[PDB]
Amino acid sequence: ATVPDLESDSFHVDWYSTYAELRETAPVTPVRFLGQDAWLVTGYDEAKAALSDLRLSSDPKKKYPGVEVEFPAYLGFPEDVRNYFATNMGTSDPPTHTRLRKLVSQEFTVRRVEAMRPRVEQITAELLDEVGDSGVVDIVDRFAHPLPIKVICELLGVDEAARGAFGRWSSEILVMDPERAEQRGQAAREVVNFILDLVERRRTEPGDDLLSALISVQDDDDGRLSADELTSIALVLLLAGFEASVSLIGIGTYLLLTHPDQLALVRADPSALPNAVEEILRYIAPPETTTRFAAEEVEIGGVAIPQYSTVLVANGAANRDPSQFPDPHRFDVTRDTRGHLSFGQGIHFCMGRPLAKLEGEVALRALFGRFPALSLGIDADDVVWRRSLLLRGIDHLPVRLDG
Ligand code: HEM
Ligand SMILES: CC[C@H]1OC(=O)[C@H](C)[C@@H](O)[C@H](C)[C@@H](O)[C@@H](C)C[C@@H](C)C(=O)[C@H](C)[C@@H](O)[C@H]1C
Repeated sequence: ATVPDLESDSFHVDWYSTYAELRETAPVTPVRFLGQDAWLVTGYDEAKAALSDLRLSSDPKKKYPGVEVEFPAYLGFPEDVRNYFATNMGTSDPPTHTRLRKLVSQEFTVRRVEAMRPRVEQITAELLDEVGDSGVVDIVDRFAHPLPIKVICELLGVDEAARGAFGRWSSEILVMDPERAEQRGQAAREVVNFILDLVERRRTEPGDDLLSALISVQDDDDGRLSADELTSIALVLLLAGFEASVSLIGIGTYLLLTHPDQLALVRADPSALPNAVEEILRYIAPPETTTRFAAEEVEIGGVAIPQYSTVLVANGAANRDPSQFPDPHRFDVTRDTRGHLSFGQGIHFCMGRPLAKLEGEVALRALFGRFPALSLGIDADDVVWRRSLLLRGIDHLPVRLDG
């Protein structure tokens, strides 16, 4: 037959049309990606079922007989650094996942996030102060990007002389291009080194930050985080703590700008903003694809996925399933967004949801309330989308502030 290769332009040029075509044909279809055979789940029910099925592991460190487990997101990562990226809750299965998440939840709380609101609002104001009030500016470089980074650095205790650097590393890690596999693996080692230093200096000079707190956190029945776990969790909190938020702000800005009717709605009714954020995530999900490994044979949507298969749950395609979201291709800030899979589903549900919504709301509100004449500086069709199934986004978005 003819198997699709996720590396083709069909998955990067009007891709939601390609997911649509695949879905109606087969909601669970075999594909080729990065040289391996995998299974792409495009249907809503099938995707939701797969995330809820624990036979589909999240752990890339598990060893099986005559099997070489290879998650495409670790393309080019040496084993030592791979292990540093994969010893946290998102790369663990129960009961390991259970205690890891339990320990972290004790400190990464809603109270701590809420206590950050005035700071987030303060940082937003400042960045907007610096862009001016006329002409064209790169809203990503000048706003969408710095904001989440400054917020996460304060939450984690990352000081001035450290920030920015990781910015360039993370960019490399976001794309999975076999040609640049060694550069990708190189950037990965850089972040691992940076984190090792961060953690060490934090053990020596403790503060009020989340990292310090996770260092002394302990539970009577679950004990505490080991050095490796602490190091890996710190690493993922830093990276996952800002990247997806950059995508939310930037994609969100592009969408409101391109949907005047929807933007006006938000301007008129600020209470319609929280749901606009949820509709932004549903419309174009940043984590377009999440990976799972079939430890056992699993039947999804009538299809029997062979044991030891790599399954790619297309969260983004699922959010566009007609049977779940009527007229899914219509960006509507007023629609019911309940059930979208952008924050996950099941035991690995997004822990940072509270912070992500806070950032998206505060940021978009400020941006648009500050520049009532804001518009795109390029034709909508010219916007360049990040070519990644791992974390979709816009790296350059020129806007005109005054009009
Ligand atoms: C727009 C924002 C965000 C989106 C779209 C997003 C999306 C997701 C998704 C899809 C998952 C599930 C992964 C899976 O099933 O394998 C997840 C997990 C997670 N997210 Fe978020 N996330 C966002 C922001 C954040 C932030 C701000 C933080 C941290 C401060 C965060 C921390 C995490 C963590 C640690 C997990 C793993 C939880 C677990 O494995 O049990 N996320 N996120
Ligand atoms: C290099 C692979 C890793 O990617 C990243 O850290 C990316 C920079 C993040 O943006 C990812 C995509 C997040 O936004 C969340 C969706 C998932 C995250 C919290 C995980 O737990 C997950 C295991 C993740 O660490 C890996 C996919």
